[PDB]
Amino acid sequence: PTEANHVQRLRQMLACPPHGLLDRVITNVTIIVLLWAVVWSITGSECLPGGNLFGIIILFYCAIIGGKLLGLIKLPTLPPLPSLLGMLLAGFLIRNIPVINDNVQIKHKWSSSLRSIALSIILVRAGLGLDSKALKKLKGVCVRLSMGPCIVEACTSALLAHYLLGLPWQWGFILGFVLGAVSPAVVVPSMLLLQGGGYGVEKGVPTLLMAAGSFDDILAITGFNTCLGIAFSTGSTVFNVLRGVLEVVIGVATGSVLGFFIQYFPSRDQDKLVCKRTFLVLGLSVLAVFSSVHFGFPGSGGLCTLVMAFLAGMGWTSEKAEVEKIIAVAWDIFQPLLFGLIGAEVSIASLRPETVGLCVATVGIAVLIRILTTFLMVCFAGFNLKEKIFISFAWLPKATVQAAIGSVALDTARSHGEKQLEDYGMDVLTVAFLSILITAPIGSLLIGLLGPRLLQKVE
Amino acid sequence: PTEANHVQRLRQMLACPPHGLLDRVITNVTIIVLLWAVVWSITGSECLPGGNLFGIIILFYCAIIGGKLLGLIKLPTLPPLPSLLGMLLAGFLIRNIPVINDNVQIKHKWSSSLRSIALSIILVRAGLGLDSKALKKLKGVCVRLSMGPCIVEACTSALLAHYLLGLPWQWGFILGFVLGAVSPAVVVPSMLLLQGGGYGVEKGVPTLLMAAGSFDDILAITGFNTCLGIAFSTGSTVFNVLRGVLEVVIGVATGSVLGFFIQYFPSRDQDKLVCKRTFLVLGLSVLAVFSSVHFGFPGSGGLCTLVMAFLAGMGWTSEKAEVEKIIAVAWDIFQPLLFGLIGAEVSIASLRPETVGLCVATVGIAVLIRILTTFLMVCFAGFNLKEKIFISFAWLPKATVQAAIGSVALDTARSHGEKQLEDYGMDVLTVAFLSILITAPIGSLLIGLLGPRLLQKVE
Repeated sequence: PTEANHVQRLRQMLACPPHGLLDRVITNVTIIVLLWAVVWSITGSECLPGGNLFGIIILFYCAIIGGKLLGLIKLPTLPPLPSLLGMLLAGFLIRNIPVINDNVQIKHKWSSSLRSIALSIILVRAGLGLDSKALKKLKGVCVRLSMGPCIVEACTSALLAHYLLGLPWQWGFILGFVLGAVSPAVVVPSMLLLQGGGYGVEKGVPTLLMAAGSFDDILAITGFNTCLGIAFSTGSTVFNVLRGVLEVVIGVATGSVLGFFIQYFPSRDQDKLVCKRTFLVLGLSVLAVFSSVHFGFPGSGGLCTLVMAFLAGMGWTSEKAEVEKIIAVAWDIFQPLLFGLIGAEVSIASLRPETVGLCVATVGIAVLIRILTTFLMVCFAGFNLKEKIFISFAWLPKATVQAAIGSVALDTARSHGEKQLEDYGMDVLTVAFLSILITAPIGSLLIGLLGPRLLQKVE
Repeated sequence: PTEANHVQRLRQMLACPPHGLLDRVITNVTIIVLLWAVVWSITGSECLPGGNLFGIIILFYCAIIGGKLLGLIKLPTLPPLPSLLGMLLAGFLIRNIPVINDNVQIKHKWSSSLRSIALSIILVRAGLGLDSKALKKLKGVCVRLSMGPCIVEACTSALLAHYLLGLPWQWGFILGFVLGAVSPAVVVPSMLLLQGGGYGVEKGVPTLLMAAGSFDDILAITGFNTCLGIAFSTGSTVFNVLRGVLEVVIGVATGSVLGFFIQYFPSRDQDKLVCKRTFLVLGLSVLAVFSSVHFGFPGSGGLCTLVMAFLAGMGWTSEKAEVEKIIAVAWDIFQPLLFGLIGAEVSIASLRPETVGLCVATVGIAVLIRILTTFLMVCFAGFNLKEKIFISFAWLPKATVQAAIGSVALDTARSHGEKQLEDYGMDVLTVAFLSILITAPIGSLLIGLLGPRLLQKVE
């Protein structure tokens, strides 16, 4: 009834022409199709509703749109909104409807490469912003944060489904590994926003927190190697452990020599010194990533990337506050494409329409297991209940590696021809896709308010 | 003998360490392989001495290197050097040695697309720098400059080889068209350097000169359509003329509507207004180019591109002096790749090792025919002998379209199966490749000195 009067009042408010912002938004929504038509003239049907690049660009577009609408018109009366949830939900819903997803068939290799490169930006962003002084005294503490809660959560889920879903004693380790991971891609943004809030950085807290997600994935994939070699009987399991350990040692060793120069002698009076260094370190990051992938040790890339980024940042300490701006303005566009690619994977009906409410428990309890074990990791270090519960709230998000190696177990079961392992694989695919959908974004939603609640800020 | 003492003296001069510039050059020569390794990890052997992208990047590298060495250590005691000559000679010499060119097999489609996009930058650079006041009174004069000398040069070569090499009366038009073209890609740089010299711009001369190379190529290709339809008996020749005329009318018509907005209401208080507008107009340029290519009217692209670039520039008149900087810093890298691509086409022995010194005359005389006909185009307009001979020296360079449609006649003769037309095609391929190798760069070499010699500059 009153909606008509409200619309008339809005039309009257727009009668005083806000032609400025209107023209801005019109130009924004009008520019879009430029590169679409460009690459269409380049390749033809590749940019049509039957083409790969068309699907890629429309995925990116619906991803950048879906994120803003999630926090555009409403707020659940206290907080703002986690746009990244909508950014990933876009690709998810595109995947859900196949009768229209049949125009978004993205090249699997290319899509995976995009997913693997998108994380490098958040990696280098984390590496530069680090501070060594506060961490140097807390090294072992952060190691405990990075190791404890995930391993205990993993074995918790392993034994939970060992009892309920019947995992053998030598195979539930796979469920452990697929549960053990971290997604700093959403964490680092929250850490930087709270750094802008100046709350935790009074102890450097946010920089210390996001620096922890380094080796948990490597332990998960090392265990994955050896557990495939044992249960899946794939090759030498002791050599699988060797493979998983060597990818740690090389990733921590080879990353140092880059800082030996870029921290010391990237000569100062170079014209585009910062403008060079930026894409230089991005190239070195993706180089480490994909060279290690080619070698078969993808975990080694992030380690060398992070240590190199921190090393140069220590040398760039003056100018590192300027290279960050280019990385920031670039990083805006690589979030939603990554989130949509992770979302555009599978649908619920293919996993199971039933037994959903009776199988989620093995991960649902593990979520809680991680929380207070994070609290326990701080044995004697000084943090009050507010600080410790804030730390506990931080280590929760896990979305990235669950998508990275989720269905690979079922794929391996198919490739090797093991029907019992194939039912195992459909189940682990189920639990893997469950371990992504809500974990990270609902965990990062709270940070923007728990910062003010538990941390302190200068006047 | 004294070379040893000279080297010892140079070593003594370097004993006082110039470590700054040395480190700069070391970093420069060291950075190179970054993207090579990146795209190698992306595609593998595509970045090896058997891959396409490898050949592309090494072409670009030898092109950027060969240009600087051409003017690095010596000067022919008066002038500086035309780097672009070396930039193109690099690709030429890579093409010449096949036993090593067999690692540089570039995708023909991709290479042609690069050659076609590289010109768009010089196009938009020409469009923005134009001034309408001086040209508005000289419109017909510039039309005469653009039409007269090339047509007379074309029919000159046509009848020359009609007599000497035996061209029929209805077929030498092909030789005319392949002789009638222009290469502003080298001209506009000279015009902008002399504008910086402030010599001709006291009458706006350099801006007026480079604006002439617009329609000569279109007339050449229209005649090409109808002459193929007549001599090569390919389709309706009257419809070939219709095709050649419609590509003029649409290219001059459709380019206006873009300026109707971008000259008037790309709202001022947009954040990246210039940073947007730049790649916006680049996209519109390449869009016109390749959409017209898809339609089959490639000449229409440059027209819409140029009129749109000038229109917005008129509106950007204040800020157009700022968008130019991004286009300038970008244009540095697209020159040498284009020049190498044009160079990497064919070798002399495949055309003819003999009859060279007895067949060049038909174009060698035509070179001179163009010169004084350019002088004659200025019927009554006021320009002294120095100004008129400067104008005559300007219209000379022709390198682009000769490479664009040179061998296409021989290819057509092969496709249609006409052996007499195939010998015709090897001969026109010969004369086409002759009409590129020295024409433009030796013609632009002189401008940097003829400016001071014939033009005037403020104190």
